[PDB]
Amino acid sequence: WNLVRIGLL
Amino acid sequence: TATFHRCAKDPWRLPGTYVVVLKEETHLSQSERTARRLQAQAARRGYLTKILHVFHGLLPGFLVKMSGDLLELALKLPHVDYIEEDSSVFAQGGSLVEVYLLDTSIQSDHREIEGRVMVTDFENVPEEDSKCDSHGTHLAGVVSGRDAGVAKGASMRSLRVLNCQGKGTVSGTLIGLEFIRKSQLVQPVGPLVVLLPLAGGYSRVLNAACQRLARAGVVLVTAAGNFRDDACLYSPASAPEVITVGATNAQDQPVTLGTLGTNFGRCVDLFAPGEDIIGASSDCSTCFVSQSGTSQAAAHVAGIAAMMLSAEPELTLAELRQRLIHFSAKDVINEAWFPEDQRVLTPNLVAALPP
Amino acid sequence: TVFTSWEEYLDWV
Ligand SMILES: [Ca+2]
Repeated sequence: WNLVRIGLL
Repeated sequence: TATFHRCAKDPWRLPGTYVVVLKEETHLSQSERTARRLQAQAARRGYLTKILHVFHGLLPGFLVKMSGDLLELALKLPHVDYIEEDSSVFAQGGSLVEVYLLDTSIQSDHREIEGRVMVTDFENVPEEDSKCDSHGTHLAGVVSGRDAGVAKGASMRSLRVLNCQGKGTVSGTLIGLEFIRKSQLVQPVGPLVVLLPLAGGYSRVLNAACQRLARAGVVLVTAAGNFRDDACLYSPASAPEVITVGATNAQDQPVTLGTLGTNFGRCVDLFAPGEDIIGASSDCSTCFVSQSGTSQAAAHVAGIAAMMLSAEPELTLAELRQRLIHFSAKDVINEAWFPEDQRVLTPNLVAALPP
Repeated sequence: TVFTSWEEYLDWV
């Protein structure tokens, strides 16, 4: 969820 | 005149060891002369003393093991600025940039971070009162991990300042910070990001060292702390020119950690994901585990900053700060979790990469 | 819960 949250996907 | 300081969290104090900080322009020879003076004046009064370390590079001064009886004497020494009793700290793209990690030992051959992490020979940890390297290894993976990292192109250097239980000292952390600056002067490279995923009580000396390092052009990212409290009461969280990171969860809630949770307040710069963070587990070379804490949140921000600095290597610290804020999600955090008077003081920002 | 591979974590979540 975190990598999506920071906009990495 | 010279002042004495000791940790306000009494159980975190480490009596018998003192950081004597000399005035700003004092050079190494004087610092050594002042240390030898102290020993001689102490000996004259029947007291044994040991100089454990002489600082130069950021802070002039020295680390001394001696009876606190000698403090009034030591405070009259030439060039003394202040003296601080040692105390405990606790565990809480990117290719032009080096990310320093000061933490526990790490498992450098973990497949997630193998070859991107260089273990320096620096170690300064207090004796204890797979597991030794859980904390560092997970955080290395959050920064640069192949499958779960924020900044996969970033190279890391690791220093060991926390023991197998995640406990270090302020003095050990100072020596680690000095070691980073020394290495840089010896062999300059690109922009440096220093990750400090640890916290103790407010420390004048630790904040000063961090402040000098920042003024010298190095970027410092720290954990806000996991005490569900005002981050200004903890160090290095409270050092102003550091980037201090609180933790949020998938529901945009500040993170609860047992009965405590993320710190908050005016010393927090922003928040980042810090609950349920999958990352390298040092149990095995391919193992992963989920962890929580402001350490993990700080590690996210160190990764974003490494990517940002690689894209724009000339950014000053203030400019990097503006970018981190500009690119954050705004006003998504549940402010009602914070104490009432802290809601306005606590920036409602969750860090994000630039698209 | 420790996963022994990235793919084991992916199947779990
Ligand atoms: Ca700050």
